[PDB]
Amino acid sequence: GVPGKVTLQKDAQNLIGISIGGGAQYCPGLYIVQVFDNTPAALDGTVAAGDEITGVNGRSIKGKTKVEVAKMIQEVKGEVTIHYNKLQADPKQLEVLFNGPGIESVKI
Repeated sequence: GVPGKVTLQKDAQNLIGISIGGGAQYCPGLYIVQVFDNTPAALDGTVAAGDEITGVNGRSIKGKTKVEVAKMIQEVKGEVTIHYNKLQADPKQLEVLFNGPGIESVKI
């Protein structure tokens, strides 16, 4: 329904296993587009496609572009904690609308 935190460790390839993004038009927010099955985020299973990424390691990401945020996460050595809003909307539709087209995302 609402926000939370989830701290995940990066795998051997420096990856949590999510693709953070959003569409082209102006949007105040970044969104988990896709979770990859063989990855720490998937094994943890707290987060889902649809959820909003609101912060990284106790630091809000509001204003930052998809790449800046990916950089921040790519740069954290070891464990990374991800601040999110688990959205209310039926999560299939949150995943369906985020399927495309013209959804730009960065994989981390």
